[PDB]
Amino acid sequence: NYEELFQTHKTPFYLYDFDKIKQAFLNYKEAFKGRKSLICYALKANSNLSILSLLAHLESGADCVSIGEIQRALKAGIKPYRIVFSGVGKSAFEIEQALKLNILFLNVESFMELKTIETIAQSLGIKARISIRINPNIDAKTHPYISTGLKENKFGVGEKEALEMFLWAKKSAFLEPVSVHFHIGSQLLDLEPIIEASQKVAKIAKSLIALGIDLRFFDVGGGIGVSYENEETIKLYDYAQGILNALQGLDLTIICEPGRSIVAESGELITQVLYEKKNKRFVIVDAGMNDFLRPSLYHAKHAIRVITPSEISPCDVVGPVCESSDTFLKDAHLPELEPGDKIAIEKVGAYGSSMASQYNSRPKLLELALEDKIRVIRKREALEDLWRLEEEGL
Amino acid sequence: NYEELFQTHKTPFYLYDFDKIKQAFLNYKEAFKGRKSLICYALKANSNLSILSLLAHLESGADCVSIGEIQRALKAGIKPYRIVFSGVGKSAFEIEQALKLNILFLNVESFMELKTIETIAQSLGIKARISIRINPNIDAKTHPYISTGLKENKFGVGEKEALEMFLWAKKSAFLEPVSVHFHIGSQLLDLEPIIEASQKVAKIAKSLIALGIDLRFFDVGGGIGVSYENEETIKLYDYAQGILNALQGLDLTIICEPGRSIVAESGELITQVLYEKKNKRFVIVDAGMNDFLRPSLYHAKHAIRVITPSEISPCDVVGPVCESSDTFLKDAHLPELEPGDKIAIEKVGAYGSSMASQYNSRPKLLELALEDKIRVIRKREALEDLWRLEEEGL
Ligand SMILES: Cc1ncc(COP(=O)(O)O)c(C[NH2+]CCCC[C@H](N)C(=O)O)c1O
Ligand SMILES: Cc1ncc(COP(=O)(O)O)c(C[NH2+]CCCC[C@H](N)C(=O)O)c1O
Repeated sequence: NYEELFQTHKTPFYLYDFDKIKQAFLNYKEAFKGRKSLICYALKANSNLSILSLLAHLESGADCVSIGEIQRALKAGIKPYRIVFSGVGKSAFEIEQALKLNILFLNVESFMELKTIETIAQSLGIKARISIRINPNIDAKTHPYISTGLKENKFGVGEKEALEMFLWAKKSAFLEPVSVHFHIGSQLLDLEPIIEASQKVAKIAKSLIALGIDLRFFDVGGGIGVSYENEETIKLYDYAQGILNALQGLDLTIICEPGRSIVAESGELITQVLYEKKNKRFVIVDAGMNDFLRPSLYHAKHAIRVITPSEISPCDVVGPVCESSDTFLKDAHLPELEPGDKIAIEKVGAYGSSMASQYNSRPKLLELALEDKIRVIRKREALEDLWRLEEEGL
Repeated sequence: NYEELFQTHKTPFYLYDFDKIKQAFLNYKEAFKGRKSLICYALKANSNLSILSLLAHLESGADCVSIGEIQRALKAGIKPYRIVFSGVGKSAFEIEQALKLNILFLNVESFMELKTIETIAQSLGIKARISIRINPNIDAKTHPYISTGLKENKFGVGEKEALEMFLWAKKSAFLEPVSVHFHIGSQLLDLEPIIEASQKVAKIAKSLIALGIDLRFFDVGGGIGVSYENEETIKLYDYAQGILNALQGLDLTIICEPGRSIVAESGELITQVLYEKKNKRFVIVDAGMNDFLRPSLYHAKHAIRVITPSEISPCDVVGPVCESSDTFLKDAHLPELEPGDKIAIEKVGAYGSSMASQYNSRPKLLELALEDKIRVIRKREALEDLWRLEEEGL
């Protein structure tokens, strides 16, 4: 139905097949039937109000890392008691606001954060439910930038320190430790590191309960990778089976914070061809690194599919921005295209538009959704929106 | 005067010493007195309306890469005849709009772009002034992402193809080739590659004039690096001397498109300390990769200076965003700091806030300027501005 679409909407834009979002979520929801579980969608992947609303209708939870994400989630209909707040840098304002919104719990990453939360909870006269993120010091075997389970990283804390922090939250009248948490990385293709982390944390948890800490949740975070380059993906059946075995003897509600695996595939970046240039061939498209940062930031390769029915040769698919990092795919293989032909960059639903900028003074793109029905879920930015907040200073 | 400042403004924010911008510009303006020259500030570095206005009062020009940047420049007071438009991906809309705004010239990067411009100029009944960017196939010796002078890159075209394109623009009644241009890279510390490029392009230019092409400008682009890590910088006296010698026998107006070297130093990212965390020490600050992308994108190291008068040890300075790439400086050395202490990340005036995003749902920062006088040049974004264009879809 691309024809009606290209007639009423100009490129480049993000297009989301919502069914894939609803099905991916439903798979996590059912992968855990033999137990009580909560699937907290990691907003950082994609926080569009419309998609969050779709997830809310499915009674989804939300893994937030800022007051901004918590506000989005609540505004989209997600129940506060299904909202978890992570973050190594939550500010007093964010802490206070979260406590007043009655979310599930604050996942603390430092002892100083725990003391900060206590002071704020105390002034508000409430007992703050908290979870503690531990760094099981395990290599997730992914890209260094999205690998977070090693001791080298700023996320979570070691076992000894965690044990101390927990005891501390127990004694406090303004803290209530109710959960253990861990997240070793993103875009993970190997299930061993995850399982190893589950066992180690299940051990510390068992230890925690013996010390009086009343745990009610076991949070494994997110991290399951998608098939960007046709690689084999960690099956949910094996994932769940692994975590259930790692939790032997622990009657706790399992929590998953999937992000990428929920929205990646449903989103695609539709962009039009502007020029073809020639030893090497360059296919200049109207979308750029400001719209899609993954390739340059992580050297990520997303598939490129021609949408317009039209001699296949090697070519670099590039955008309009003035930098060399602005090329979507090096040595790609496509048929000769002409000005106006449309192509789609695949699996850009996660960390796609959420990391997008206005670099080179390019307005943020139009975002469309398909619900079987094409509707706008984010209007395109006007040129004037780029400098709206700079006008008074002029 | 940091005290009055921290009393009326909350962190994190960008602070610009405008004098440094005015002096850096004046240095380029005078580095070429023995010749006619035009300094076209590359907006991509920093397009804030206030700074562009300051540059306009100094009769500065503008190197733009989008209609958005051209509009900003014009709105800030830059004369259209001092505006040059580069870009490998200009769309028909941008081309048409530029031609109607009477800018200096369009710097074309492909033969198909040249034909596209011709068709549009023809329909508007005007003779479009154009410049042609050539790829002198020279390694600028910088970071691959900002290195653009190799044949491997999508910028410019080889000599043979350029010669053909020029002849083509000469014959056309809707094109008027008036300039040759080249830009081999950014953050360049070695003056040899630049000079080598100047000589080669000066040769092709001399050749062009012999073929009837009436050249009036010689554009060397930008690219001069700054001292991020106390390295030696290419002096302007040597830069100018080199280009003048490379231009022997060519009476042309020299054009420079400096960006970084104009604004880098004048801007600083003031951020407050939230927590300290401990084998390794982590200094958690309230600014993040969404606000300053350079470290993660280019592995760039900007100096970190403590602003608050307050045992120096090794520590990773990190932001609040959920990613490992979100650390400003690895193994930095700073005194023990406490919640509330202020620090400034140096030389972030270029490609700082212009590549900033709202990732993790964090509003764009407040930008302040000093004019000896502290005034806001960009109001901070409200939480609601993050999802303003998503509300109707909800
Ligand atoms: C605490 C916590 N929970 C869940 C996730 C979401 O993981 P995922 O999307 O299911 O893999 C995270 C992950 N945080 C960082 C993800 C960085 C990805 C990067 N921007 C990219 O690949 O583009 C988390 O921290
Ligand atoms: C055509 C053209 N003219 C001038 C410049 C500006 O160069 P500079 O700031 O004086 O070095 C450019 C450069 N374009 C790409 C710069 C990328 C820098 C990167 N975002 C970073 O270092 O953060 C140009 O293309």
